[PDB]
Amino acid sequence: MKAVLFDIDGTILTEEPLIMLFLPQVYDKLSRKLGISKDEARERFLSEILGRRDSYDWHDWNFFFKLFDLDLKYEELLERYPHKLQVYPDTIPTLEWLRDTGYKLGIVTSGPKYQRLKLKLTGLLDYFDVVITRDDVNAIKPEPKIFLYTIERLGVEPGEAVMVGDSLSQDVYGAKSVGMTAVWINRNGDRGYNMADYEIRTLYELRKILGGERV
Repeated sequence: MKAVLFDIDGTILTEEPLIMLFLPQVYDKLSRKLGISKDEARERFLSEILGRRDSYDWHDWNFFFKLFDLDLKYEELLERYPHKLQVYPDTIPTLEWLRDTGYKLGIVTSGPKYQRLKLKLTGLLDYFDVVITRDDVNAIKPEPKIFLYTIERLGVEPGEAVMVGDSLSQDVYGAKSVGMTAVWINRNGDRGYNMADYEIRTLYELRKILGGERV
């Protein structure tokens, strides 16, 4: 292998603490604007998210802010609360090891351009040779284009690339469909359906999968 490609959310970092922080503020502003309770505001907001699952806009917090005509921009939330972004303990030792061993490193995410800001604010950006988001290619996983465009910029063939992500449909199916090796990271004891070439609980397991030889 020559390159390892990564999803962001759930794979190298989580934005869950930030989400737990801003959602009450969304419900507050929704309650004010629409003249409903904060409980009803939560119901409507979460409903719309659930209703857009698997669509292009599903992965964009700004889509939902704008849907409800809120004066909220996720990029501003990110800049304001960058410590609420949590890097997994296994991430940086793995990125360092892959970089040291000679692998090209890519990001492939269905999230929009603020995904790149998340990497900058967590100090992860500089590890990667290429970062592709939905906004760069106007496509989401598992569309072949978002994968192919990434390995094209990395200068590698599909069969020389490994994809790591936590989504069976986006990451594993997406990567396998263009001829990549597909690794599923399963942090929460979920069901794998026998799909991925490898299943891991932690990014550290890549060392024994890839072996130690330089590339």
